[PDB]
Amino acid sequence: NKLEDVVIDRNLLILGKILGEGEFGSVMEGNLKQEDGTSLKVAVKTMSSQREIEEFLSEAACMKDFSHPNVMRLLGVCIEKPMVILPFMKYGDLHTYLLYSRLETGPKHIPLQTLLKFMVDIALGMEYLSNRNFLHRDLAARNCMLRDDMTVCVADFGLMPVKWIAIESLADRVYTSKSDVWAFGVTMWEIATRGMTPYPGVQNHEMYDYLLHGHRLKQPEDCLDELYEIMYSCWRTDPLDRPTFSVLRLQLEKLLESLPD
Ligand SMILES: N#Cc1cccc(-n2cc(-c3n[nH]c4cc(Cl)c(N[C@@H]5CCNC5)cc34)cn2)c1
Repeated sequence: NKLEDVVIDRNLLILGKILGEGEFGSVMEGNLKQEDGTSLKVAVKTMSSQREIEEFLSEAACMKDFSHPNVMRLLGVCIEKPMVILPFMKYGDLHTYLLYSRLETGPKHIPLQTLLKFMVDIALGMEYLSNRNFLHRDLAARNCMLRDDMTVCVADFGLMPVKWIAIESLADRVYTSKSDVWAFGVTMWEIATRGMTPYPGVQNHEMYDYLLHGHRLKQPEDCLDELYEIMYSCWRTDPLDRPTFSVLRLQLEKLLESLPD
């Protein structure tokens, strides 16, 4: 109905350079002019009936009413394939941030307190979205962004990463919150391994069988048994046995409490 406020005129937007090309869309830098007269740096992510366009912009309306420190906000949508206008993060994605942390010019040895704080951030975000019954469908360290206060916020939620998908989705083609829990365990594995590609030595087409024989992601070298238990709880065969994002968040929070400053 009156939810046309999600639509923003193209005249208020000024596109720039390509910061990254995918296959389902591209991400460009841009400036957004506002009612205040000031302009902000924004990322514009590009992308057949009038019933699916409505669903895209309505779901977009829900995302526009979301407001959580660890969840990205939806600034708007232009219609010139559609274009999704979100805030701009100078520090970039956590995956590249960790891989850079392993290099000398980048960050220093990121301690387990900072890694765990990242995981707690993503846990609070995904839990916030779970309480509102919103599904991410694409959760990875590449899709988690770092903010100006060095906090991680979830992104790319709404409407291959096979190694991030759960068995029930690989087989029954059903996607629930527990599949997002699986993706959260894989993301924790990434943050602990600081950017290692999941399931080394196993190609993308062998995933299901590999998981159908009970083989999950192995424990990293420096990882702790508590962290690997938290990850392993997410990769269980039956979603009912998997923990919820609230329980996971509290677990990681207490584990971070027990560590020296
Ligand atoms: N050179 C370079 C360089 C340097 C610093 C930062 C960036 N940079 C920022 C963004 C970005 N700002 N706000 C976003 C919102 C979403 Cl939703 C997404 N989604 C992505 C699609 C899949 N992976 C995430 C990205 C952004 C993307 N690049 C580039």
